[PDB]
Amino acid sequence: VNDIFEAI
Amino acid sequence: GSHSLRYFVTAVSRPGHGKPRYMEVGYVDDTEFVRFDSDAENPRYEPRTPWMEQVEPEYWEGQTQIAKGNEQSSRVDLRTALRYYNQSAGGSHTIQRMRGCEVGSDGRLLRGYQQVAYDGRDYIALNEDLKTWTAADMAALITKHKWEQAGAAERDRAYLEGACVEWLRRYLELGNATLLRTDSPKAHVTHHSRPKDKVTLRCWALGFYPADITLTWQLNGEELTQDMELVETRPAGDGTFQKWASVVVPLGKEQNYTCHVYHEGLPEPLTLRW
Amino acid sequence: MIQKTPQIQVYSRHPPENGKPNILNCYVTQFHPPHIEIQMLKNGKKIPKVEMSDMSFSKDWSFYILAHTEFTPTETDTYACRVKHDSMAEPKTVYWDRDM
Repeated sequence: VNDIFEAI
Repeated sequence: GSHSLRYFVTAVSRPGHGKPRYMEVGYVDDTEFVRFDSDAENPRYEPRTPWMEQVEPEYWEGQTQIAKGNEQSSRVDLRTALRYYNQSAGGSHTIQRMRGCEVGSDGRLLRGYQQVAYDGRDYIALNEDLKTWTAADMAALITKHKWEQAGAAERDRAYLEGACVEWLRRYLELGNATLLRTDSPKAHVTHHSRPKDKVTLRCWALGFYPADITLTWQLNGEELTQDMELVETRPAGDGTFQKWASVVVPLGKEQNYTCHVYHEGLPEPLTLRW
Repeated sequence: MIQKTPQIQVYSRHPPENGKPNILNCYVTQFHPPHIEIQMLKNGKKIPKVEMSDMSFSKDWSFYILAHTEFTPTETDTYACRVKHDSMAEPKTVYWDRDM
């Protein structure tokens, strides 16, 4: 499963 | 044998042509198994492999929600990048990410990673220690300190060591029959005349899976180093792969050359001659 | 932003036998930016029913695409793939060669 990516 | 679960994700801006496009693709080892495409008629995560059809409906509900939240936040990242680089407005730019886990046959995490690229160039990357970041330039340094300050590496590490490894196991159970098959390469040699009393011998391997393979040519027990042309291994389109390697040799001497094919689906390497 | 020129291979799914239906591939890799236009040609004319994979990239960040179409080699018909990409001012046309 994929998760959220933190904003740059 | 080692296995990997990896996600590859692209956001592409198109100013004045509506909002950015966004794609997520999941791979187990190198086989694509899920895909989210923001441009589809009704965007959602979809199975890309028949063994994925078996998962529970809640799987798709949660994964589509994650993808949509990543879509929205990647639009913010594209604006943020423009700002950090002080780039003029109105161009297309891309942000890509890869994140995933590589796990050995003893279940140990061999490599966990999270990498980001801006305009196709390395931007930032989680180091092997899963605690610190390598920033490629001054823009990425802003991201780095922001991520340090926010505890970002710890959340990544938690995911890489936990959910990533656990689901990779689940996907391997689900898709075992296909993922872990081998199709041995069918190999043959073709002969082509070239002016000046030369002959090109091409050694083909077709219909093999997985994609890793080696092809060599030998004359009198040594491999022909240079002189040999070799194409990049390429998909046949049906799940298998092809490759060939050729050498140019003197007319009438074809029979001293042998092609060798090494693949994990063969009990021992193949040897062929014209 | 730095552009990356696509590399192209054109080849059949199966060893070609004149008069037998087969599948022609155009495998286009190592390019940036991801926008690309790929046409497949039979005797210089656009083949209208060409399938193409969706936007996808490899671990060096570069994009790749597999396009394919049904075809029947014969001794006289030519086939080609023509790729138009911002890295090159002119489209690149790669002809199918049954020996490769």
